[PDB]
Amino acid sequence: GMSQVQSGILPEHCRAAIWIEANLKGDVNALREASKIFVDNVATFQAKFPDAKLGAVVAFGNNVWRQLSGGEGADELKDFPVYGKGLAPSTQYDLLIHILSARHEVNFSVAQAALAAFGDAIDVKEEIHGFRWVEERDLSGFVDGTENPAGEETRREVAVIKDGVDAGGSYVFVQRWEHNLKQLNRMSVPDQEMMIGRTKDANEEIDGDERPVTSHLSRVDLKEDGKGLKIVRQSLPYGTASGTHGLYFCAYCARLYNIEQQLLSMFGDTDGKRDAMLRFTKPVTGGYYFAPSLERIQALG
Ligand code: HEM
Ligand SMILES: [Mg+2]
Repeated sequence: GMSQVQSGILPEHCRAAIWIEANLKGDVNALREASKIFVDNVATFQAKFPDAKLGAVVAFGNNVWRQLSGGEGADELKDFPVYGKGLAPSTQYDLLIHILSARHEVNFSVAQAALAAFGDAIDVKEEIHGFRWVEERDLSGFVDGTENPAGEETRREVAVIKDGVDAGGSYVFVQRWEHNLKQLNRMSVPDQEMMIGRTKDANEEIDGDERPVTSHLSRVDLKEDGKGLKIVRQSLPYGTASGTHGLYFCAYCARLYNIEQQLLSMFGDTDGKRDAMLRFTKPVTGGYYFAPSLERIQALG
């Protein structure tokens, strides 16, 4: 009589992922059997490819989750709002599928399985292939992940709802960024470091009172009476060298509150200042989703 977390929230250092964002085209009922088929497929792929260390998550937007849940629980869930009066655009969809593992080829098979399960019930809006880059750096050349919650125990504490109807579930935030690396390369390395809040090559934290309040770390390293507002990030670089490229931002949290506070901070709603990264990169999508526990995906019918 307990709850199991979906397999894709907690894994650390996976080298590849696929994110599919889609709208519900018909009766929301179609999502019931599809979701059950999908998590069964994941179990099948985990059995066939034990060395892939595969995990996946199926999550739902506010409108369809209120229908599937009958309005019970997920009290913080809402459509992703526009932040900074539009600085952060809003592209709220109905369904999010997140696949991650040590093997892109296995991820690809799982994505095909997801598409076959949901079939013509969904309208795919975005499919992004994330890849870990050299030294786990973002395409900007700064290491991404250093202060991310480490270890299953702490990641569970931060990402997984502990009790009540939603025990084992999590809130998910996805936001695709498009980097302008030409604009970045116009900046001196010291200017870039003051924009992030860490040194570039050695990845050393710059002290809070040495770095601008607009620095990324100053915007998102938030505390409430000394307790950090932590989140579990699963973000990865994506794109082509000659085309669109950037960071696919993805975070999980037991409370949507921690994510929203960081967004209000970055986009100027809190103190009128905004994240210095907007000098070379911008968000073009945005959505909030609820990732139920595995057994509730099994109580979908
Ligand atoms: C272009 C988009 C982004 C880039 C390139 C980026 C990059 C980075 C880098 C380089 C770090 C420092 C190393 C680390 O501790 O991980 C960092 C930290 C962090 N980022 Fe971001 N980030 C982006 C967007 C976001 C967004 C949208 C959020 C939250 C809403 C976020 C939340 C955080 C948090 C919580 C940390 C850890 C801060 C700390 O406690 O030290 N980031 N990011
Ligand atoms: Mg800190």
